[PDB]
Amino acid sequence: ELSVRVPQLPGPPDTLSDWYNIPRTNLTPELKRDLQLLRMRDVVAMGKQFFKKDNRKDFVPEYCQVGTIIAGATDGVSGRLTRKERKRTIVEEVLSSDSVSKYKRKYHEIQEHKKSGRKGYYKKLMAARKR
Amino acid sequence: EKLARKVKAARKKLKALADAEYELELQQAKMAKTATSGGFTKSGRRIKVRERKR
Amino acid sequence: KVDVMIVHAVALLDELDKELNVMAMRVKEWYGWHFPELGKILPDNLSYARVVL
Amino acid sequence: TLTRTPSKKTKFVSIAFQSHNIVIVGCSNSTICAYDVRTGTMLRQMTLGTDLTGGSKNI
Amino acid sequence: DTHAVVVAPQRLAEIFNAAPAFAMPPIEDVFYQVASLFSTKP
Amino acid sequence: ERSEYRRQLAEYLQNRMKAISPNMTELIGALVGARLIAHSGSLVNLAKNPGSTIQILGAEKALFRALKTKHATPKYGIIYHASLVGQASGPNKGKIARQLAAKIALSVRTDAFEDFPENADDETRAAVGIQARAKLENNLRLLEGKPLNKGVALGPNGI
Amino acid sequence: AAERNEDEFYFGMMSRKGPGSALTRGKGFTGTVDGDRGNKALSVETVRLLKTQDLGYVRTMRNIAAKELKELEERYVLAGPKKI
Amino acid sequence: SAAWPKAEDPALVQELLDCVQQASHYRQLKKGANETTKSVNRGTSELVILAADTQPLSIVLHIPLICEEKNVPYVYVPSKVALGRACGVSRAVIAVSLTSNEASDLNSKIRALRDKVERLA
Amino acid sequence: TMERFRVSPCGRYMALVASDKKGGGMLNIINVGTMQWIAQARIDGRHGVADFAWWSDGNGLTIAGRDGQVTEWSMITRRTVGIWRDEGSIGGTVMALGGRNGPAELGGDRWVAIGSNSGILNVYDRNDLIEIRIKKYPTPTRVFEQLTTSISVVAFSPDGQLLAFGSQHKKDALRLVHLPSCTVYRNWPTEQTPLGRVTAIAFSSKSDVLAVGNDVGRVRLWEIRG
Amino acid sequence: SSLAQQLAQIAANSRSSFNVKALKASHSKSLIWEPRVAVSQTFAEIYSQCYEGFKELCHLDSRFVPFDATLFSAQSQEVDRTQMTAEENAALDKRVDSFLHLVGSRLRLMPAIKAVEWLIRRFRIHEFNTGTLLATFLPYHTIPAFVTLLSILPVQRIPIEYRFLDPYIKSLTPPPRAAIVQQATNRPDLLSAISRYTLDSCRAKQEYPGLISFWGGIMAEAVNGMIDKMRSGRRAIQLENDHLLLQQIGPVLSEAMVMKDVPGIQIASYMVVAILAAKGSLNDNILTAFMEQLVHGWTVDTLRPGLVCLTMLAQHRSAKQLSGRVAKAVIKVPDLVSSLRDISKEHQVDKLANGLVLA
Repeated sequence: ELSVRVPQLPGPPDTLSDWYNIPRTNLTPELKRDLQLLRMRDVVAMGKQFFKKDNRKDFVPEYCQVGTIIAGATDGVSGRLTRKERKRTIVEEVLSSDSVSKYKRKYHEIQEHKKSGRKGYYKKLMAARKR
Repeated sequence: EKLARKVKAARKKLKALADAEYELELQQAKMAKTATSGGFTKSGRRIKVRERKR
Repeated sequence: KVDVMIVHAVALLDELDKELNVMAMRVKEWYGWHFPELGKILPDNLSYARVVL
Repeated sequence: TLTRTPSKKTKFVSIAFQSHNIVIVGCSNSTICAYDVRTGTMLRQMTLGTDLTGGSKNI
Repeated sequence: DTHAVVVAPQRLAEIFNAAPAFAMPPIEDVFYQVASLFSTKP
Repeated sequence: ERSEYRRQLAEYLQNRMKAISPNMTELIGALVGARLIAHSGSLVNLAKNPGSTIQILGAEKALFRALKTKHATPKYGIIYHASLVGQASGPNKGKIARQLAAKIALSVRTDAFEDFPENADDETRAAVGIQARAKLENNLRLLEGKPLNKGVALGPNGI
Repeated sequence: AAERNEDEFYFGMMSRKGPGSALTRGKGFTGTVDGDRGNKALSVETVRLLKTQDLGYVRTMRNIAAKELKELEERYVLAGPKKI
Repeated sequence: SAAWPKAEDPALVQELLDCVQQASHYRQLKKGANETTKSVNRGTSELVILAADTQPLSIVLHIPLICEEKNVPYVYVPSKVALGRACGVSRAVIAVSLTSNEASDLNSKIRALRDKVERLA
Repeated sequence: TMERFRVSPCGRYMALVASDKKGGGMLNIINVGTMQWIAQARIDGRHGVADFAWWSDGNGLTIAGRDGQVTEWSMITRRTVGIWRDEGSIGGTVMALGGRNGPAELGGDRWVAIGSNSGILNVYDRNDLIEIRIKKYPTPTRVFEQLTTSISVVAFSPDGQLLAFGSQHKKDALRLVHLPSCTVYRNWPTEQTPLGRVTAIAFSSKSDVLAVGNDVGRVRLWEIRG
Repeated sequence: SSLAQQLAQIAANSRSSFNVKALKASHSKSLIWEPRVAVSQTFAEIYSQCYEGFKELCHLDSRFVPFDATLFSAQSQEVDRTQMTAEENAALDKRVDSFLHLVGSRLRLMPAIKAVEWLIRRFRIHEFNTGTLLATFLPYHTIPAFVTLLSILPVQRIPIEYRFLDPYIKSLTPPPRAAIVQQATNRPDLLSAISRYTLDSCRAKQEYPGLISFWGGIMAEAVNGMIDKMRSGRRAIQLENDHLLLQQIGPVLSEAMVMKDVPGIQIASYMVVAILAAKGSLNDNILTAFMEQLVHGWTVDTLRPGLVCLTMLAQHRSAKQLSGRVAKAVIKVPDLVSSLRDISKEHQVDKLANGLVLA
């Protein structure tokens, strides 16, 4: 009823009291990747959507949890992913979607226009000279 | 012929990884906390210490 | 002494613990409609079945 | 087979029997091996030196 | 003739370390176990 | 009735574990060796495996995670939910897990390969595991009662 | 560089290399002050830890390689004074 | 005894433990029962030696089944103190495993010694 | 050669080892005052004679040959009393024999010292060697793992109390043993005890003086005060 | 900072609290409950709970009625130790130590430690009688009550002998016997203080088996370690070290060799002097002197073990004869040759028998 107690005396908070225990986010590389994706989500929807310019110098929130969209009771015929469609990481999902062709084409384009005339062109001029 | 080429490459793979296993064991020897014989130095002297790990 | 009965019995232990707990939560929701404070105060499921009996 | 010599270079050259179950065999690599016949086991070995008569160091 | 007995202090302290201070064998039997560890009999 | 069925089922399995491996059940726990044989497939199967592998049964997903990325390697398996490791702390827990695994190997090979004249009692059948239990209990108490580290005790002037 | 003073004093000069000259540096000298590239003398105990980990990886790869090799050699046989 | 393919011949055992000393200087060698089992399960096993002097035999009577299933030579030699003290470990060894390499004079000796165990067989 | 030899304690018999190893050691017993061949003993081993010593009487003796085989041999029977194995020693290099109040039929000496090429020191009681029948596999009275390399020289005290032993490959491998407790003396020698790479160890006659000698040419002396 | 160190020495010597926070802190340092309630605890309900425990303890044992009169009263409510003069405090301290020796047996129980709680939270015993309280709970070095005592001691108040727990008071964990005894080895004065406590316990006849068993383990491994260093190899050094050792162990070993009322401490003294004989190469006169006091002091329940001790003593003796009164009391021994055969079944009594027949 009354016993001897235990003495147990041996930083910033870790689970936010005023948001129902959101733990401090572990820094894992795939999580970093997902965060980079969600910041750069503008260019992902290349051409068809635009986004609110979320602009901090950092991008990592201190508190976030990766989760799952569960179920649509009113609609699950096409708002439900197929078994093949389900992905572990959001980055692998947006990979496994379409249009990465158009991504690659834009990539070759921008790469060329930054390889406009900087050094390779000067070398080939130098060959046309020394010949 | 195709399967034979595949076996040749596979045996190369086995031999290389094996030599790697030998290298790792002998490294554990060379940096072990006590004296222990084994392998060569860079000059080719095959290491031999009759002293026993007590 | 043979092991086939052993492997089957331990598989039984695994699946029995599974469906045990799921029927535990199930009957908790079942009687909680008539009496939730039981699930609120007593969490132990065997005793829960005992008291709803 | 009771037992064979461990070496591949030993020839069994002379046989005798000290007891009913103890067999003594002189053998090419300067040995006389003593076996017991029951479980084919090896009691002992006797040795013979080099022939200090010169070469041919097998007795 | 005789001389002194060498013995492991590990043995001795373990002989006391089989149990806490209370809930022990009686003092005489403990003492007997001591002396028997300290016997110079063959 | 289901819960009572599980209860008598566990009592059954305790009787049967006492029957199958006296060293193992006297050492580590019947449900414990039940988990081990469950991963094993058979008792000869488990006695084929070396002791550190016994220590790393079950957690193989984490094992090959670590082995593929050169992470730190996971420290044990079902041995955690075994009892005898329960009383230690950290590094103590790890060391007792290793040595415990070595004796587990020895004891399970004993139980699966030592023949007995069938007028052989359970205690002379399990004396191996009892030896292991006593010796590892003394090992636990010594590793725990490692004396701490002293220091220069100061006065109020630091003196 | 025409208004340096020769007896400056810092603390960097207690913690960087110096440029110097061709005199002490050699063929390979611009007057850059180097730093690290990032890696240091990594002391022995951690190196042992590294070696054990690399050993584990290489052995397990030998495991998968040997299983694959035996399977392939078996299939090679099944593809392709003997009879008395 | 279950120790059937037994080599107690002193000439053979002395050649054997001499090769073991060679393996402990050349580090082609796995010492300890679990290490031997690791070697044979990983299939690097060229030859397996165990001593008869084990206090229980059944603690090491699990390997020759695996040696049978994996087609390797193995042999019993007398004393654990002998096996340890030739390995240069100064402890009781009850199981040693000597593995093959690509090319070695030690490899040649191992092939010779497995030929000798095959002769006893 | 004339390399190894031992003279009886009674000063009567000289045994010289042979340069013919070939499966087993052999050696010749010599009447010393006449300097003549009087006997020969030969044991079956692998590389011939490791070391050897008479008993306390000077009538029988002991061969240790490599692989650790020890053979007792009496003169009145002019044959080998028997064979046993130094336990687990893969190859011996040194042996010595001493003591009193042992088995008188085996020479009344109490202790046998065996030093093996691994570097372990096996010490036994000959009263425990008895079964005139012999334990083929005797048990160690005391086994000594306190030096790494092969022991170089070992020696008994005259009185039968002290046992000095050392290896020569290491710097100053020498420790000291009390009989019959058969343990080391944990307080000598220090690291800065100037022994040297030890080569020779002699007790005095009266067992008060220790003489040791390294491989450099510098012998040093100690008082053994009890 | 000279004057700073000097004022620090004074601040160590400070006892009664003189500013509000320090008052609150030493007021809240307690045993049973937590400090957050302890601060909003006042003496009254404290006196209630501890008096319930005290009546339970006085119902267990009769001998608590003197402190029922003097230390557990409605006036023992109000009396504050800090406000009276040194002789009053000395008498009070003696009353404390007497109660501690009275209470040391029934230690592991709730009403007794409630009494302990009254001792602290009224009489500041943790501050004023650190040594005797610390020794009297010291033999319980694996229980959480002792852990909590270690939690609420003041560090600069722990005795110089007792300052070994400092790693544990930095990190709360029950220290083990190896630590206490290692301090006993290379710290004689710990042994000195614990010897003094336990001999006071047997002199006030309040010895108890847990105490004496602890003290046996303590002295045995202690003097074992003491010889385990004291063997040096240098001749007069080992003689002189044995001298200093004997001077340290003298009073306690004599009081325990002839402690006539307490057979357990007789057995423990037998233990320590037996190890003193068999390990240490002591001189024959000192050995026979041990024999003589043991002869002087044994009883019949202690008879056979004391015979084992004399087997040790004469067996490690070097001369062949015994000195008189030893032979007198061995004639007084009832079952001599039967007991002697029983002990020589495992103990080699030959030198004892030889010295007997010579005498």
